[PDB]
Amino acid sequence: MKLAVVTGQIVCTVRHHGLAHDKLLMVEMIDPQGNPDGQCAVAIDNIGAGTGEWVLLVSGSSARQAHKSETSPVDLCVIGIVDEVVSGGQVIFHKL
Amino acid sequence: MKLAVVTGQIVCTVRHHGLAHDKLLMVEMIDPQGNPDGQCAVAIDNIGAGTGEWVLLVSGSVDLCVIGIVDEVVSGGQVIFHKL
Amino acid sequence: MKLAVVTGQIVCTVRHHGLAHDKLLMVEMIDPQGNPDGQCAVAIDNIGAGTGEWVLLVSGSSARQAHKSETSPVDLCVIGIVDEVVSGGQVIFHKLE
Amino acid sequence: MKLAVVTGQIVCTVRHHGLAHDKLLMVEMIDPQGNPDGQCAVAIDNIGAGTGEWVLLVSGSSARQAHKSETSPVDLCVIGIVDEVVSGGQVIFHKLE
Amino acid sequence: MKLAVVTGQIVCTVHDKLLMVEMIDPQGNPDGQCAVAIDNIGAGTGEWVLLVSGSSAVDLCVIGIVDEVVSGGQVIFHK
Amino acid sequence: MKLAVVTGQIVCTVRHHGLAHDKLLMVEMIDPQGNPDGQCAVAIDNIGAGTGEWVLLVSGSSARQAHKSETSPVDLCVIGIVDEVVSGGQVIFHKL
Repeated sequence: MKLAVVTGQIVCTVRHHGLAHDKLLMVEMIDPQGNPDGQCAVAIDNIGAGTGEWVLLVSGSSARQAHKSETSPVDLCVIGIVDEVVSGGQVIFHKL
Repeated sequence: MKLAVVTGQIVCTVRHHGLAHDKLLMVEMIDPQGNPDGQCAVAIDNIGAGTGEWVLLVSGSVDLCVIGIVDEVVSGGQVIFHKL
Repeated sequence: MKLAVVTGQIVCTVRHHGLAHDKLLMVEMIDPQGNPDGQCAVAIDNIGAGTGEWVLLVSGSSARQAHKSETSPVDLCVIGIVDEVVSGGQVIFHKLE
Repeated sequence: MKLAVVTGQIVCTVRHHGLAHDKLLMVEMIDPQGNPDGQCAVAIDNIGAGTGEWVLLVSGSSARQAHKSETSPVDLCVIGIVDEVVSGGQVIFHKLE
Repeated sequence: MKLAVVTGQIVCTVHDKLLMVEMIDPQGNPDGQCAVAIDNIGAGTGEWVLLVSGSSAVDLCVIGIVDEVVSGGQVIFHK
Repeated sequence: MKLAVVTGQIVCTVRHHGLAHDKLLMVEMIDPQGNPDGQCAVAIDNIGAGTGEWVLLVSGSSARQAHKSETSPVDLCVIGIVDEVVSGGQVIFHKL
């Protein structure tokens, strides 16, 4: 389970049918201080995550299930949309 | 397993139903000396661990999961940690 | 998943059966700058991806499932042909130019 | 498996029921020559490893089996107390120490 | 998956054999990294092979013998 | 499967029953060239390998099966003793 931000989206008209019509998002991992580093990958989305919002990514089989089932052709899937993050009793990130 | 301190939280109202009511926690690992190092991470919690508390982490599944809350730790004959 | 470019292909007349007759493509990863890295690998393709095309790759267990089942002898599979990539609010890649 | 020495204990009043009344042990790994590695961790115990003793540890899914079965959430279990170690024709450790 | 060249064999009498292989870079030359790989296809020494990781049914497993490889519209290898 | 060298032996009088009565030996991961990877560990052995001999190890859930059954508390199991290692007709290693 890792936190990251949505930096964009990929469009693949010809793609694996097991993908249905869910969106393909460009994601970038976030460091402990709430800042985008370099780790960039593509994750499937079905909860309606937009560009600029922070999310929770899952990988491996945990991703396939979190997507649709054990058939899902994915290794990285967004399982949540972060509303906010708190550290030293001080909110570092809020969804505005 | 591994020891960690709860540095923060992550609120997710919208999330996969398979996550249930478990909370998402920002944790920081503890070196064998009893001091939070720098390797941070996200852990899943369904026990109810507060901020500043010490917990026990295990790799499950969603990779880090809290299976206990730490009351105290004893190392080479010394008490390096004890819950207030 | 991760983006990559098709730099070529591989031919194996003698190969594991779980691969069927699918094509074996040479692929090089793409960094966030829209530039191909030096990271290269071979992926199984049954979508019809050609050389020069940008593709989305899945790996590990999910790669097997994407190709067929848990018996598929692969750890990299093309699950889509890329038309455009938008990142940071700007278009970094498009089928045209 | 891996060798390691017990450097202490951990007490958890609120813990996963799977752990049961088992002891939580703080352990440091040992190199192939006797010196305690830098790597460290916590492992569950069911045999009765005391502080300072050398133990053998199992990790992953096997640790679960070792503890009880695939019902427990442990990833590091003690499967034996080291009576003696002999590496390269030399005794680098003996319980009677 | 990844390209490699068979450079040895491991025997264990104490069917499926173990091969000694060396990885190939995207250029066509072995990078120098040597590893073990299970082979049930029947690959011999000197033959280029296709290796797949996490091959259960352990780590490295042969799944194809290579006849040819094309990169930038250039044949870099041919049986 | 990984190659290793038996660099020693461990004795555990008070051990886990599942471990049967098999010997516990020290092994150091090496490449098919003899070069050690620096990684060392202890594996279970029901075959009959001795100090100095090269062996083929198996880890993970496979180790349990290779040992006796699923109820086996092991993660590293020796499956064979290398009789020799050739390379273009040259014997890099030969069993005594």
